[PDB]
Amino acid sequence: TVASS
Amino acid sequence: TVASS
Amino acid sequence: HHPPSYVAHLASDFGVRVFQQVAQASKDRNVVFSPYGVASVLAMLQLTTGGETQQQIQAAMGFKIDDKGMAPALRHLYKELMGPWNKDEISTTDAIFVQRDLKLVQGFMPHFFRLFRSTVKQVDFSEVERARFIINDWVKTHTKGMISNLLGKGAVDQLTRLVLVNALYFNGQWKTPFPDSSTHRRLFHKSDGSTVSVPMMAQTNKFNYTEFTTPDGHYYDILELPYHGDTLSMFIAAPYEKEVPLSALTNILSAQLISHWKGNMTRLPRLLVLPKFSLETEVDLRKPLENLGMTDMFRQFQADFTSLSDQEPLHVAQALQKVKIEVNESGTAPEEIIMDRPFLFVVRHNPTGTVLFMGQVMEP
Ligand SMILES: *[C@@H]1O[C@H](CO[C@@H]2OC[C@@H](O)[C@@H](O)[C@@H]2O)[C@@H](O[C@@H]2O[C@H](CO)[C@@H](O)[C@H](O)[C@H]2NC(C)=O)[C@H](O)[C@H]1NC(C)=O
Ligand SMILES: *[C@@H]1O[C@H](CO)[C@@H](O)[C@H](O)[C@H]1NC(C)=O
Repeated sequence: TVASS
Repeated sequence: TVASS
Repeated sequence: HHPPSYVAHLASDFGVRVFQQVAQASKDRNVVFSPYGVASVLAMLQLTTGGETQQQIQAAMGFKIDDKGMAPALRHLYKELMGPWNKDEISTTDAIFVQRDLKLVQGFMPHFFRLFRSTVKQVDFSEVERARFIINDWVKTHTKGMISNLLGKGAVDQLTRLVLVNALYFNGQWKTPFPDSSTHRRLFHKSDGSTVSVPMMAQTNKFNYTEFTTPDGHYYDILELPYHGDTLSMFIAAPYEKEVPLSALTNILSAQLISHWKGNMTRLPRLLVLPKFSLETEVDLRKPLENLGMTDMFRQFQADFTSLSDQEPLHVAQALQKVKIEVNESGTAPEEIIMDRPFLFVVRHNPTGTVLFMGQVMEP
């Protein structure tokens, strides 16, 4: 999983 | 979040 | 009593309540959101506001950022999340961009640094495109290129005086990856009754699992997918009955419920079929925040930003969050659990109870 905000 | 005059 | 965890729970609770508002607004659209991200931005907002404006934010969040003892609790929370012992990568940075010729209240800059471990950046908003680039570039750098155009044209202009941002980046690897060979197209049933063919990953293993019931009697599965560092996990939940809408779950969502899921888990053998997805959403936070009682900050004649500056009256012109997430096989008889209908996902740092990301997958 790769996530950014 | 942007705050303006 | 562990202060960093206490603050993490309050922040997460607030963040999940904001998500609930967002979900209810766009009930049939994909939504990827960051509870921790919105809490970080509102925490900084507490420091820049005063009077009734600050009071509404504090009432909604459940805590005051400037209470004696918050600085080290926050400092330590940042470290708990980013520490190398997590194995999986987390990077979070807060920043404040303010008009250079704007006279700040004395002691503001040191105070900001003490709480958010970041120095105040000064730009000139009269040179619109220049200022917009500076901010967008900072965000791109701190999200390792994932969020490249945070502020669109028109988001900022010559009247802009302050921009608050939190850059959050997460890179994790599954503790037990999905075999690349098991992935193939399967039918996903959307809420509107339509059907689409999407790539779904499959794995048989002993997963931490539990089954809850909504207050009105509908059972739903909650499954935990841990990341290799053993401190972070992704929880996926969906109603057992395909006729029951995901909204049945989003309406009872709370940080406490998520803790209860984790606490009630038992390791059981299951065959999991989960769609791989890549989502990117931009959500407007104005109505969700007003619904939680933060109305003053948005009004030109009611907003109070005197903790930041006396020079001129300010008000929040725009409040939004842009989030991106990609889930795949690997990074950098058993009962069947097939996610071939809308489902919820939550990424959580278990030691602190910090809910980093969450969302509803309405269409993979
Ligand atoms: C396990 O989860 C409890 C809440 O969920 C219920 O039990 C599991 C499912 O059957 C689900 O559908 C049920 O709603 C939670 O229970 C709470 O426990 C505290 C005391 O520890 C009570 O004060 C509280 O009323 C009670 N809530 C409910 C709704 O009964 C448990 O704490 C949780 N266990 C762990 C270890 O987290
Ligand atoms: C199951 O949960 C416990 C904590 O309740 C944890 O120690 C364990 O690593 C989890 N197992 C898996 C396979 O996620």
